[PDB]
Amino acid sequence: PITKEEKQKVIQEFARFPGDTGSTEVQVALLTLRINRLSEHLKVHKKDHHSHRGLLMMVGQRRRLLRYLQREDPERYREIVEKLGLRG
Amino acid sequence: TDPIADMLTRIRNATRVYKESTDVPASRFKEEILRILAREGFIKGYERVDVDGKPYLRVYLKYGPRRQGPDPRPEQVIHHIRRISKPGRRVYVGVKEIPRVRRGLGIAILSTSKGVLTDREARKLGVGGELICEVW
RNA sequence: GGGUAAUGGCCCACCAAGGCGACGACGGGUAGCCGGUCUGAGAGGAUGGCCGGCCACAGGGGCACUGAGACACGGGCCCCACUCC
RNA sequence: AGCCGCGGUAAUACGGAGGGCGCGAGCGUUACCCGCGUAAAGGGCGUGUAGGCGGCCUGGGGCGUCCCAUGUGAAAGACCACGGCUCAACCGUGGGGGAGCGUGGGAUACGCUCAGGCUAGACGGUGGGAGAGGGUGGUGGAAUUCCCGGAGUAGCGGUGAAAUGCGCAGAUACCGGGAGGAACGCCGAUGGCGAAGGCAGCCACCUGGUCCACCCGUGACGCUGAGGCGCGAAAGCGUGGGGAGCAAACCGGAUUAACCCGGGUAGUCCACGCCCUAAACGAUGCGCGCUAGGUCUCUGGGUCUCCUGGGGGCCGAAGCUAAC
RNA sequence: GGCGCCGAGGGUAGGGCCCGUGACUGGGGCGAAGUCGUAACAAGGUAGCUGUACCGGAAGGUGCGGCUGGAUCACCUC
Repeated sequence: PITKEEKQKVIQEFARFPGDTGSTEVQVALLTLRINRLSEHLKVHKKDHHSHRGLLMMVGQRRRLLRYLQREDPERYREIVEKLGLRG
Repeated sequence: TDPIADMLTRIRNATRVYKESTDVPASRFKEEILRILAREGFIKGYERVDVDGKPYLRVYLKYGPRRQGPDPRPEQVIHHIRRISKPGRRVYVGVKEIPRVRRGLGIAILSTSKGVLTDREARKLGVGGELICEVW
């Protein structure tokens, strides 16, 4: 039911600078928020395969967002993966 | 994605439908290409145009006289336009291995070591390049 | 460490640790490889006993002396099958 | 020899003769070599990795590629000329050439590696739209089955026939009420959505994908895609379990001398797990980007002789003759 | 000369591969005229295509579900 206002926080949280609303860190951040929300859904609606597919879509997309920031600048990559609790 | 092939293709479909011109993505390597086909006669020429801030290379399709008898569709100039050396299948040749355009009537765009030249311009300067495409 | 072609293998001992490949082998089957020859112009496939060079095979298997090099060849020794005396 | 094919009273090798081609001896038989899918050739589909290929601008090192120089890979042999037997298969002599390898130098267009800048692919932000996407929790009606109460009752329920069934009763088509289960009309439409399947009474909630607009931001972080993972109508299989409709094996009449009709249990059903083919379709070798392109009907958004994104019908160019 | 090892036999036990043969099983192709029977019931419908379950010696049949086609003044359904 969420996802409407909390975005401002998530964005301004990973925003490298005032006005940034789509950086590699932001994209993964907001995208991850969706995965968590979707995950909390399947656990209730296991018989929901369609959305389950979209899950791998964002997860597969997210990982791609990571490997990129990794070969381009492994400095922010290590920070984003930590601020997201991803594989500590 | 192949920008050249996609370009030479537009040139084709442009003559089939019989158009006055056709816009193409502005590019340096492409400009030279269009420039050569203009010095020969394949095309009436080209021109740089910035559409909404986006640079292009609209070319003018040239056509020959009228057909032999009551029939519209003017006589085409570019009877063909395909590429040889392309992504994946890199095709290079030497000065002594230079291909043979359609019996002189045309040019084989070769990305030699001395700028985008033809089959002869390469043979003369004794330089080999990449089989960009054969036009005739 | 022993031995020798003189350290890249190999043989013995000790500790640790895996090495290689799918841009494809350890195994099965046939072919010896190449220059070269024919079909051919197409260069792809196939073949190679004669010609030249480079390798393996002494009925079979194994070890090793000989030995500057004639070094696992000839030949010699032992075993298995077999022929003659 | 290979194939079409011949003879049963005639064309020829069903036999032979006359005839003919090749031929320096010959000819013969046999064994070995020499792109494309709409209807043989679609993976069920989708998410992704290896891998390969990668819009725009400038610069540097510089591999691949190309060129020049030197040496070997020889000779043999092939090609060219000449000579000797001298007609040749031959042989002998000289020269040219070639790809490949190693070293050195130059070149830079494209590809490859790297750096600073652009984004006309996508993602994200804001503001909106459409659909049966999926799942869960409620709710409503018709119809079907059964009982009681009211009533009537000999015939009716069914095919062209008839049997079967109805026979405690008083049925079936009547009327009202009650219990249970399943499936869920008109609108549903050449429709729409979704990865496929599949899904369409309605409503609320959770949740996915997709489209459009202004056009800020991060920045091609891309595209396809083999293993792997999940998953398809009907179907069989295990456990728990209630009810209804239909129904193959089963039973009967008839026909015949059979699948139509009647009754109908096991079963089919729902949930979990296992399983998961031909599908659909032929728009599937996937699939992406660009490019050509008018009119009519229909769907969505912002605008309103429009444009972006679908479906159907009739074309033009071109492709495919062999579906015209 | 003696001792031991490196080697390689042989023997025993388990597993696997290749070749040849026998009681015997199932299925298929080809040669052609024949025996018998017959799915499309000889077509709006009927029917057919694909797959699975059940049944039969066989011809196959049949149910469910997803598509073709056909077609006129006539919808498909159990």
